Amino acid sequence: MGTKREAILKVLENLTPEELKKFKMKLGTVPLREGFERIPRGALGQLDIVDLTDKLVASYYEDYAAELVVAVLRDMRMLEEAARLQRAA
Repeated sequence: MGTKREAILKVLENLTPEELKKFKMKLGTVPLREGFERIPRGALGQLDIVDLTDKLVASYYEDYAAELVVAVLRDMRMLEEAARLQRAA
């Protein structure tokens, strides 16, 4: 079913190889809440947009992930796109 996991991947898949790479790293830039931390090192250049999404969604949950994912795209000068993510509800 995964609607956010679907909306998420539908967008992460549009991230060009350069954005995909940055996406992984730029995830370890946005500050995280207390019990939350950065994305494990070996989890960056190992997980594909699928597992990278699962790891993101699984680690941050579909709800906060989307929030985390959104702000990242926004950082990559993708304000309008991330907006489409916010509609994934």
